[PDB]
Amino acid sequence: PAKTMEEASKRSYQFWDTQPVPKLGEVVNTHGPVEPDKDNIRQEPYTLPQGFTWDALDLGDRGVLKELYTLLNENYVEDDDNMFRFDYSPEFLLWALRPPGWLPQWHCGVRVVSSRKLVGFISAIPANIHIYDTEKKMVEINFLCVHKKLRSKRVAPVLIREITRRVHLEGIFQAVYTAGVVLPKPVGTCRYWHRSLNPRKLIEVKFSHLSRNMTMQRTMKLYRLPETPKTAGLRPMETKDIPVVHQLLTRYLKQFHLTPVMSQEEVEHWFYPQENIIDTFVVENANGEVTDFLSFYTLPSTIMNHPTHKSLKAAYSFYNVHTQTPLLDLMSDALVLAKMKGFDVFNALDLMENKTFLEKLKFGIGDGNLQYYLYNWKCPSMGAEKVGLVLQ
Amino acid sequence: KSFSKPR
Ligand SMILES: CCCCCCCCCCCCCC(=O)SCCNC(=O)CCNC(=O)[C@H](O)C(C)(C)COP(=O)(O)OP(=O)(O)OC[C@H]1O[C@@H](n2cnc3c(N)ncnc32)[C@H](O)[C@@H]1OP(=O)(O)O
Repeated sequence: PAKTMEEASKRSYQFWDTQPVPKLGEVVNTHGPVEPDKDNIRQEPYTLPQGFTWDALDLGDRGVLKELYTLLNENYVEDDDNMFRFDYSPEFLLWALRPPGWLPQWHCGVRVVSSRKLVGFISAIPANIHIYDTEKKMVEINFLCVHKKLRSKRVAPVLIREITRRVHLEGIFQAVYTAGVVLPKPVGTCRYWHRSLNPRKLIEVKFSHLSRNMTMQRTMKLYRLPETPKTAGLRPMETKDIPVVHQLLTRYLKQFHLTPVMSQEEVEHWFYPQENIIDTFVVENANGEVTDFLSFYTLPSTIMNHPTHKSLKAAYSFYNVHTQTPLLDLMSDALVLAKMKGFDVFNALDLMENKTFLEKLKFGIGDGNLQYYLYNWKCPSMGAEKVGLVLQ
Repeated sequence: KSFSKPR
């Protein structure tokens, strides 16, 4: 895997060269499908290596959900230095994998035939995507995971082909997805930034480090936050707010070039607060009108090989819409709220208008890129500030 | 999806 854009051009993509995506060296000045929709689709599942079988995971079965939780907890994405691993919770996985329109065959597992052990996964969920001047029904691909003992055995290309086949069967021919690695061909490159909330714990676990000309006492004072948010009328989102949150979001996202197009049911699903999964706060002004909202989702990570600190509680910026409160004030209150809720760090990407507040609110740039990709869609690349899509 | 540390 290549993490850098120039080091990826020294690479050969035996699998991705067979796929309908632009070549990494290609420069795109067209808008449309790489290849036409297929009007006949392979009916049989692709072949897995001997001893492994497909299994669609019913995540409404608590035991199966727990098997997925364990597969990801032990084998999903780690940082560069193998010190931290994502720790998606079971109830978070239910939120991310059963939005409106979810399909059981799109929760695509791989099991050992003998032991029944879950050793592979990939998922699709449906999403209407606005890309420049086109609105397309697509899927979002997420949670591609291969057990560590199954790695480097061409199992991931099979998972990609098999979910592609199952999506094609439902009449969808484009997808969107993100990754930390460079593949053919990013439609946009974003960067994670981090805002320390408990700088002490973060330095002790070597998530962060003390700056050269700074001390620990200075570091704690630098990152100190108000006890309570300052925006008048800020409160948790309630059911009565679902229409206005939908309206605010739809209007706000028109300015970007890669965005979701959410129904009101999708807005309920993605924003209605659920403890330890998703937080949404609206601004209800002195007239009783909701004029802004902030949101962030809960995604802890496992701290590997540490005798005392086992987990890092992280908040991830989701969608933040401002029409009367300045964005800078909204995000300051998000940090205060995340601090109040026990989070250790607040992460945000440099997409949408986030660059207007990252430096001012004392975020530090991260070392990991997040590349955005479209499958079977040719369009010009865009800068981070035009990406208006956040995936879990 | 991509695990980032402060650079
Ligand atoms: C119309 C509908 C379309 C739907 C499909 C749209 C496309 C969806 C695409 C998937 C969206 C995923 C979005 C997310 O969930 S991003 C999260 C990915 N998951 C992880 O990083 C978890 C930890 N790692 C693992 O579990 C394994 O290392 C994985 C599974 C990542 C690779 O397993 P393994 O280490 O055993 O690799 P291999 O030997 O089997 O195969 C190597 C081939 O696969 C290419 N590869 C490696 N990593 C990725 C990657 N992250 N996306 C796409 N391709 C990847 C690799 O460059 C090579 O291709 P090429 O270099 O030869 O070309």
